[PDB]
Amino acid sequence: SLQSDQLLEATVGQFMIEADKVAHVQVGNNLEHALLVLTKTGYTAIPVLDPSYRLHGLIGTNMIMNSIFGLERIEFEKLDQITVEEVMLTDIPRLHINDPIMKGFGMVINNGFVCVENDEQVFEGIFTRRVVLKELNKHIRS
Amino acid sequence: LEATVGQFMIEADKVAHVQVGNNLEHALLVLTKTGYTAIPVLDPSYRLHGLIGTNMIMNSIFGLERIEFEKLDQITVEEVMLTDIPRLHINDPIMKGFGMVINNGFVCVENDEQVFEGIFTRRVVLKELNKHI
Repeated sequence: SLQSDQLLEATVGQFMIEADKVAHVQVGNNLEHALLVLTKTGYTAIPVLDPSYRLHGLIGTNMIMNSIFGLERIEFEKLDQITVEEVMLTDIPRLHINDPIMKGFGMVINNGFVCVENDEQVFEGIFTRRVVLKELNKHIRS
Repeated sequence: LEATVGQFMIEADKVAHVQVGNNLEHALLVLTKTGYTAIPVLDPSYRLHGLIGTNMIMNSIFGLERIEFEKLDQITVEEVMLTDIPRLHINDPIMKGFGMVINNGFVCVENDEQVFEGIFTRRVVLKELNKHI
């Protein structure tokens, strides 16, 4: 939809995957629910929102397993005792729909995907390494 | 550009791996402690046999209203690992590796003996594409 000479002036929002196509979980859900959504959907991490649909963090299976790998056994009972808010990653920089695409491009170096929000922290979608690679590979060819 | 995969791959001795014959609980533990979502499975000859991944393991123990963690140390990685994986050579052009990491977090590099040499990752490609543009 965009030619090569338009790519570098686009915004993050024009290439993000929209929120209604991304499974998410809630800060108050337990880890078993998060693990089921991660396993069923097959994502490396999943957005964590509050009830107002606002973005709080990211949770992945490695975070969940780290909290239940116990001394002598896997303590699976803790999946029903710990909430995603206690385990999620919160130290991700925030990315906005109107931010220039290069800001997204730099952020996905260290982060597999970044959740995108608007100016009220409402979750709008995700910006991924694959999105960047898929679009860049199209334009390096041309 | 004119660069090769080998010039930017992460060398094999820097990459976490497990062995054929190891059980899924050990694989899951290595994946968890290292933060990887998939890691190579090697044999005693350092040859690449496949990739074992966190979602692969979880899906194999998705049981009746519960996750069957007790099965993990009784199932070996070779029963669950992905063997239909792309592979690169050290002299492959970087644009060839670029194309292969669109749909793969990383791609393993190996020589003609299938000896594992390293991995070519999305992160390294993006880090270099940052400077090219």
